Amino acid sequence: GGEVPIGDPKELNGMEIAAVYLQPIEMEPRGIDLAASLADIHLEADIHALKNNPNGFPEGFWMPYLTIAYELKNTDTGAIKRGTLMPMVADDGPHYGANIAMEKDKKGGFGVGNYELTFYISNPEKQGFGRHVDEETGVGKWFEPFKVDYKFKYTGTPK
Amino acid sequence: GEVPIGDPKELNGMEIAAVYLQPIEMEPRGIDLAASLADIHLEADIHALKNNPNGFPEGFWMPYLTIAYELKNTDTGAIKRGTLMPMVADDGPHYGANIAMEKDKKGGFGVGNYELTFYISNPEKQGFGRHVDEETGVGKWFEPFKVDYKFKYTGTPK
Ligand SMILES: [Cu+2]
Ligand SMILES: [Cu+2]
Repeated sequence: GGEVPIGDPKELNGMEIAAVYLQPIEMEPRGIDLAASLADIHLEADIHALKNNPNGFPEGFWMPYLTIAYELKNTDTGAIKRGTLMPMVADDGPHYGANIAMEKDKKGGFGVGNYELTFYISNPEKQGFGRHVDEETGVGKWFEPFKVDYKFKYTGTPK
Repeated sequence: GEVPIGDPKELNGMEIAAVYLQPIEMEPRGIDLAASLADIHLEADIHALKNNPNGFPEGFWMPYLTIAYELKNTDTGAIKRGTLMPMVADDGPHYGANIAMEKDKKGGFGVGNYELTFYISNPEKQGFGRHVDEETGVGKWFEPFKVDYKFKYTGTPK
């Protein structure tokens, strides 16, 4: 396989937010995500700090402890599935990801076609990650929860 | 600013350094010791080295670590333990905790010679995953470990 971009990256809320997919990945620990042989893609959100990030993250750093829900809709068939992307690390660094059955899903029409993808992103405080707020070392308030949308044509597992 | 604690350690693909500074105010409230009750903010500064074996780019903050500390005054014999919590300041993410020194009601945590230990477990304990396929996979995570520092605490810098 290879790494396929999904729509255009957004710059929002002090972050660059891109979506990509690749071949299904084998992940440890076993059992917390869909096994590679049962999936058709690995969906990733690639989210890093912009310059002048208002929450203290240096430019280029991965944004950790985000809650990222996704909804994937085939607009041709109407099929919809949702889940949460989980934090993990690959050889090129940390990301948020999930293995997803597409052609292999028999409970809907998740075959080749036109898709709408939405990420629903909540800030790190939802997971109990802290921020300094004192004058001397403090940072700005976190963004409120938000959505980003992408449209893309799915043409099959990277093969 | 920040006072260095002993000398940094390089292990398991990470640079592990300790510093302290004046107490800070953290949100959300009710988790970190309140600034007025504390004498220092202790930080563990943990970043990837070159060729990190778990795929983290050089210089990246190492996230999802579980970290406890033990602080021992070697002059008095006083020892306290706690947990460092992940948070972000104006100089980026770290693991930190406000700590009562002079203001600790138990006594024995004043100006003096100290030993500081961190007990660190890997991100998989908090459910963080790793790719293990041939193309994009990375090696196994470190077993829980400790690292030790010696320093002189010269009093609260607040
Ligand atoms: Cu992944
Ligand atoms: Cu802190």
